[PDB]
Amino acid sequence: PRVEALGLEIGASALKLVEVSGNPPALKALASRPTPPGLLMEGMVAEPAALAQEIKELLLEARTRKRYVVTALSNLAVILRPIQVPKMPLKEMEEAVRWEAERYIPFPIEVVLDFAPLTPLSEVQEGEQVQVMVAAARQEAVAGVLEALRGAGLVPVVLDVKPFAGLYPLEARLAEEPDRVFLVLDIGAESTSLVLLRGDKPLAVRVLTLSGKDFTEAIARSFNLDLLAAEEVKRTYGRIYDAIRPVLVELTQELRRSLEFFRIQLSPEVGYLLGGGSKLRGLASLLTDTLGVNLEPVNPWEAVAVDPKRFESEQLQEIGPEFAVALGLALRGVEP
Amino acid sequence: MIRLNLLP
Ligand SMILES: Nc1ncnc2c1ncn2[C@@H]1O[C@H](COP(=O)(O)OP(=O)(O)OP(=O)(O)O)[C@@H](O)[C@H]1O
Ligand SMILES: [Mg+2]
Repeated sequence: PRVEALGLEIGASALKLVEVSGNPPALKALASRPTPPGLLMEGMVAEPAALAQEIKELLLEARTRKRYVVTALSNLAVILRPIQVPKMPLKEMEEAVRWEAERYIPFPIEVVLDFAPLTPLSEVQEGEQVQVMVAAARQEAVAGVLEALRGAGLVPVVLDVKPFAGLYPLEARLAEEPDRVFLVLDIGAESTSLVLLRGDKPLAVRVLTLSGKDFTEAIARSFNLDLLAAEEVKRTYGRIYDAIRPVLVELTQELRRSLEFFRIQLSPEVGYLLGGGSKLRGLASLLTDTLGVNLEPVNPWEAVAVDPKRFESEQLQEIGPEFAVALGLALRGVEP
Repeated sequence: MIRLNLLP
């Protein structure tokens, strides 16, 4: 049956939940809890029952009766890459994808796999070549998450991938400019993704290892601080500068590199920033200057009706970079 | 826009 499902992001820094509902969709509830250490390791859920208890807190905090959910795998658990295949009937395409994907997957095809055509299949004939985006994950990564959700009393309807789910609240705005080339960066705590689009159609995705944790770890090193305290220092201050400079330089290089490899193999007018790592003070200006792309924060909540009597627009805005993904997952939960 | 699902 046709359920309105919740959006949940099992983030490495924060576990975040969003409830949306109604026919034009409206925000109903949201909640965030810091992720306890040891629960996630390198994209896997190492402590699923402990995650289940954390996710229960979220459902209590949001005060929701909903028990269906869309969530997402960590970017470190999924391989995302495009693959050229001839158009065939759907069951036949699956086998072709699985066959082609086999070469790019550093473990036994034990894998869960999905794909989606980068261009509409109806616009080409049988046998012509189409680019599909393939996603692949270890069955174990998927199993850790489903076991977590089961302990929490939740039923998953979709297991999505963050670089695209983060885009759902921007999609109507990206469709306004169907021919414009846009970049969207999600700087997380565990990874940074980049997605390059034309209008609302992805052209490429790249995931970098470098992220908010790296900035915390450099502050930590530079001042023998604990992670939480280095983290708090990162938030309030943003000399800090001297400790985080090599991270800034390295992130800037890695992002110039990715863009140069996009331009070689396939280039951004404007861009958007999401993810809490994008709020480091001044980062947006730095990245604008250094990548030659006007990069802006953006408010994901505009995708949804927000009741001024229940939420402060000012507060929503502040947490919009961290919540873009959970909001996209909640939008998916109420599709179509 | 791309909508994947890696649910088994
Ligand atoms: N005001 C701020 N200034 C600098 N850094 C910040 C700020 N706010 C949050 N961060 C960093 O943003 C990160 C958390 O953002 P977010 O919730 O988007 O990550 P996440 O979804 O848990 O991570 P992931 O998607 O990688 O699993 C943390 O690394 C935090 O230190
Ligand atoms: Mg995130």
